[PDB]
Amino acid sequence: MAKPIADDIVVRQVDVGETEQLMTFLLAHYYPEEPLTAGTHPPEPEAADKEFLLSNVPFGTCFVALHEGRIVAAVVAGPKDSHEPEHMAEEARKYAGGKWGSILHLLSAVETATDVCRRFSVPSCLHVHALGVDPQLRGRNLGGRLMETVAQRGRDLGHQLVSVDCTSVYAARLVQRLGYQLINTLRYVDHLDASGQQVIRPPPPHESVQTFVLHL
Ligand SMILES: CC(C)(COP(=O)(O)OP(=O)(O)OC[C@H]1O[C@@H](n2cnc3c(N)ncnc32)[C@H](O)[C@@H]1OP(=O)(O)O)[C@@H](O)C(=O)NCCC(=O)NCCS
Repeated sequence: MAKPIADDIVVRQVDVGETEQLMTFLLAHYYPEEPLTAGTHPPEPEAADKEFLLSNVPFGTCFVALHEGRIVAAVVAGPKDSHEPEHMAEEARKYAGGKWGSILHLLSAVETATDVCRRFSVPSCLHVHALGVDPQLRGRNLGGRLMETVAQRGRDLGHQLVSVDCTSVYAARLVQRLGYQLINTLRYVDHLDASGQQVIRPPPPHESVQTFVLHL
């Protein structure tokens, strides 16, 4: 139920009843800086974006770090299988024209390219959809501890693989030191929509989305 990872930080599982405080934290410290969100307009995520993240909570695969009764970091993960490339591609279509559509446009291209259940001959993968740390607590292994917690949850659940799309260079550096394997790089300047326009325009130093996997 509770994993002390410092003297004052506790890692807890998110319950289906406590999602508002998780979304408040994400809206403050995940979405404004996450490169796909920051690289598309308007700045704030669409309802369908926020609702998709929260739809992972029933899986028991979402975790927060608590300091003095408050969320200071969070990770949102959920399962996927070999249907995910077809599903994401049709979801990207459904929302084409808006912000969530643009985000899905990129993420679907990456999912199709990586296709990790077919790639590594595994029946399923635990995919990390969001990772955020309060800026005042960054550099203190909170991202790492949350990722390790997802990996252990993945092990209990029988998953043989964890995947994550590091849209941020800081997340790429984190999972590199956790020993993840880089399997795909897509530079944002290389990803166009059908009209030939760059879909995602995030601030430097975020130049690419780098997808990593960890074998469990
Ligand atoms: C990605 C993220 C969770 C990593 O934070 P973290 O786990 O605390 O990062 P690390 O422990 O690996 O810190 C390594 C160094 O990089 C810095 N660092 C981490 N994130 C940073 C960020 N957005 N911006 C600038 N520096 C950052 C740390 O302060 C630390 O530097 P220091 O040792 O001199 O103090 C965090 O950057 C974040 O929440 N970003 C906003 C949301 C986002 O982009 N999520 C993408 C998920 S793919």
